[PDB]
Amino acid sequence: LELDEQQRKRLEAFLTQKQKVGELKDDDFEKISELGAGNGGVVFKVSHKPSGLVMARKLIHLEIKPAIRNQIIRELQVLHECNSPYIVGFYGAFYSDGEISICMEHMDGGSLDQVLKKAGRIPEQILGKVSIAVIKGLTYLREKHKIMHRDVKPSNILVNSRGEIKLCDFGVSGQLIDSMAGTRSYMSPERLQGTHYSVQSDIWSMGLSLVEMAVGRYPIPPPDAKELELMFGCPMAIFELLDYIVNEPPPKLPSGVFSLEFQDFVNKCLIKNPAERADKQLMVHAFIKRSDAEEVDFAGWLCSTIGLN
Ligand SMILES: O=c1[nH]ccc2cc(O[C@H]3CCNC3)c(Cl)cc12
Repeated sequence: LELDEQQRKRLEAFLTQKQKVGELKDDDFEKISELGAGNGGVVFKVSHKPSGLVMARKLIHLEIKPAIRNQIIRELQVLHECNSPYIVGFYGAFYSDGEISICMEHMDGGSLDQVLKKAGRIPEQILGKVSIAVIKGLTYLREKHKIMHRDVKPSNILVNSRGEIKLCDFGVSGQLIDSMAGTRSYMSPERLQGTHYSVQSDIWSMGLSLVEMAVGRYPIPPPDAKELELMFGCPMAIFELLDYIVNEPPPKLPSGVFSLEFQDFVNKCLIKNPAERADKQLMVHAFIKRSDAEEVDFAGWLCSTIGLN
């Protein structure tokens, strides 16, 4: 988890800005626009009027007694300790007139589910950079805070015009989840069977997210030989889909379109047995080592694709 000079400096400049804000209050915010929704909430792009800082404000509507909300706010304080170039910045949390507010760093490229809608499909070299950021974010959360994400999916991966890729919406408050109490289509087979689940279930979710972004479609059930012929040249109810994840072979990338290293990488993420599934091993996988040495202009690709500007 060692940082380069540029990463260390950006992290230092975020904390210095954060120290100037102080106590977050409802009336100190002006709504600019809506960014997205949401695991039981809506996210707005806001102006924090006293400090002049543009933030992303997540609003969760919850009607509960003062007892429960005071514990939720104290449980969200753990987010002030998460400082990584792969984890979205956190400003603070508060409660006001029936709703919890989570204030965080604004990512101007939005989430990868929105980038995927625009782009159609994301190239392999760009997915290499996304894979590194997700592995490094998951490593940080586990090593420094003994927590796992539990909800890896394209909508929980944020991107910006500086070429940064960061994870958001990892559950840290037990009381907040209980009071509420999202899709289960990215959950590993062992999680859907209520069995033994570790950080291995997040690796499955990553592999699944990568296949979806590479092909430009949620990958279950697999596309037919004619669907792939349309795409590259070369309905299912949620309960049926969850049964398919548990009982059928895992999805895979089509061949002769992606490199064998990218194919091998997603196959190792998507092995149904959590013990056979790769863990440290992903960081030294051929696809990851090749992608780390590649000089990919992610910010450039992103700005051109979504029209950022
Ligand atoms: O700029 C952001 N910073 C922090 C958080 C955040 C969350 C966002 O969308 C939620 C709603 C859908 N999935 C994640 C979106 Cl679209 C943007 C941000």
